Amino acid sequence: GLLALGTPLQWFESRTYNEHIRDEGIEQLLYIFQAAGKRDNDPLFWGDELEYMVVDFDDKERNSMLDVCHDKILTELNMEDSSLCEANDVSFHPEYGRYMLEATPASPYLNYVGSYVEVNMQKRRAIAEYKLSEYARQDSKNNLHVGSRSVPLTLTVFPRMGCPDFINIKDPWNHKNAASRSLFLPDEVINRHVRFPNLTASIRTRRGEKVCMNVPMYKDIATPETDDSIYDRDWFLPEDKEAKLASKPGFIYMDSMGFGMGCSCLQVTFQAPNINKARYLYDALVNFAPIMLAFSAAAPAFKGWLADQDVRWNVISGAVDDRTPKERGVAPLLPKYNKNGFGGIAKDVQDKVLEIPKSRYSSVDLFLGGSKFFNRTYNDTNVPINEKVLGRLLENDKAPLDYDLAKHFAHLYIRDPVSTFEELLNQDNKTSSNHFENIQSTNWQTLRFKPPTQQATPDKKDSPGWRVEFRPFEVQLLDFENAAYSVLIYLIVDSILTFSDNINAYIHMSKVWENMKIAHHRDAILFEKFHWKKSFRNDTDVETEDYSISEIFHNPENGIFPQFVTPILCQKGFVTKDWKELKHSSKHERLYYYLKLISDRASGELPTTAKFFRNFVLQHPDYKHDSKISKSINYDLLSTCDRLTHLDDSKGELTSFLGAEIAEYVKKNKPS
Ligand SMILES: N[C@@H](CCC(=O)N[C@@H](CS)C(=O)NCC(=O)O)C(=O)O
Repeated sequence: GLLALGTPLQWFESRTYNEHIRDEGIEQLLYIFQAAGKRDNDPLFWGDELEYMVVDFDDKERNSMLDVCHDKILTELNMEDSSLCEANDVSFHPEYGRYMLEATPASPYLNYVGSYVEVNMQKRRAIAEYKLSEYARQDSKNNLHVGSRSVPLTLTVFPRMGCPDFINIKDPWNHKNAASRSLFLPDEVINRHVRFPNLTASIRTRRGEKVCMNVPMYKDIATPETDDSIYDRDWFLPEDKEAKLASKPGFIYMDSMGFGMGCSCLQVTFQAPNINKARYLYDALVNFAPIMLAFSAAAPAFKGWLADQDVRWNVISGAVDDRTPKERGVAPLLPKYNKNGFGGIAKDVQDKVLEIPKSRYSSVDLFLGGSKFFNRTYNDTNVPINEKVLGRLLENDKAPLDYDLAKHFAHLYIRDPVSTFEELLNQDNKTSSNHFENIQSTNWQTLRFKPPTQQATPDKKDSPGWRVEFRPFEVQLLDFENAAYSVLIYLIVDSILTFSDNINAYIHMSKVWENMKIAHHRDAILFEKFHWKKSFRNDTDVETEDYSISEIFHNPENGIFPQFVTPILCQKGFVTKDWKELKHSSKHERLYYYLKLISDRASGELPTTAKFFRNFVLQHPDYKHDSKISKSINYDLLSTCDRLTHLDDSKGELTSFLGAEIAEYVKKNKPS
């Protein structure tokens, strides 16, 4: 569906409600516990979300741009084409990008659904393409977008974001971009739902400096010493003068929310049998996140530069980092504007400000605990909390919480609201969870623990229960890939839920955070090592050693395959002892190829999308050995991507990306 309409409050106007919003949200959370805390036997309903970028291929000029003009597609698919969607069990939603689409199945899958995930993804893609060709026909007859061809591509990152000629709008700088005030992204990159410009404005104002994300540059033989795309400008104060102080030699400089939230990923949500199992699951997935981040890398470039990392994560992390310099333990870049480092924080609350170590978009901070292997000492990192929120979740007449669970909520609640409508200031806290969602939904982490609504009382069997979202996977080009990774997480989750008495996955959170930095490094999948529990079938044992991705997927003692995937496939009867027996299964041949794709990438036999893009740029005739992605490199790159997305081996590129065996396999067999 669409986000329903409202008037956003600008930050200066909204900040005087921070405490009102937090208070009432907590009350709502208490009502939700009171009402749904006792749900049980909830079934394993689950679903993926994909995010797409509509690219306008201008073949005559050899230029691929983001198409910021067919954005009505999201309204049409939710009005007069909504019946197309439902008949097809798909659903479409807006995302940050004006050029982005988000789409999910219309109903959750129930337990194992084989190839249906891929089938449902393809339908999402076909309905998008269909709508695009309808616009192409209308456009033609009104002489609009001549020589343009729009295609939706599931790219993690647009390699030419905020570079010249990257959006299909003539002369986008002939007016100002008051929302982001970016040097590089005109505000037309932003979806027109008021929420998105608003979040963009509030975070910038609250911070009192532009968001800033410095990404190490790939260091090739002729690479400039600095990011020579930086220029000086005079539209905005303090912002146009920040760049020279915020940038750093040998780093791509990014300065706007759309560089981050203008990226795409694959997200998967699961419903646990009840809250306790949801905690158990969420805790167990914590260290899988850095690992699947590295394993799925798809983002080797930003703002036109080959980067020295392969994932989006830290970029999205900085793109919505509302921490004032005081909050980050640092001097403002421009002290006469950012007054004492408190940016836009109210004068009457500066005394209560905290040094906070991590962006509101960052890895899980705390295990929730509550299961037999948990021990509070595994939460061994710096996690500031809202003491007031802790107190009240601890001591209240609706649903008093255990201290570990109270601490998680208390940590999420150290942030202010960054987007609030005036209509909605006063809600009925027994029926509404909108204020809790304000803060829940703007703490973006590697997982999300999702309480349900106050309507989900245990007798409502069909309501959503307690859920866990697995958020780190970079999105891939092919529906085949994205289905594989969706099923991978599915099997891992099912393994975790079926074997809960036996699987102890606890490790010290600090190792996980370290894992999150390693997962960024260029070619991490191919040689880096990550702290990984040495055994799972083992009460009290929280020892790790350092293992490559290959070992992490394949070690008998503690690998993803022999300890998660294979065991659940045995017990469901898909195989008698090994995941590879599936090559010969009648019912399950496709599951073998998903797993083989996963196994082969985890061991370096086949390349990540990030790798394949890095190679392509490096081996391009026009590449100038300087790390720059030209209009023309970007065009062929995305043309390749387009063919790949479509299983088109006419140039041997699918065979080069997937290898012969999988390439033939997917060309010769549609999902059913
Ligand atoms: N594109 C993001 C995931 C999607 C996301 O976090 N979207 C933001 C956009 S502001 C959001 O909060 N979406 C839900 C909403 O806007 O209500 C990623 O790769 O992590």
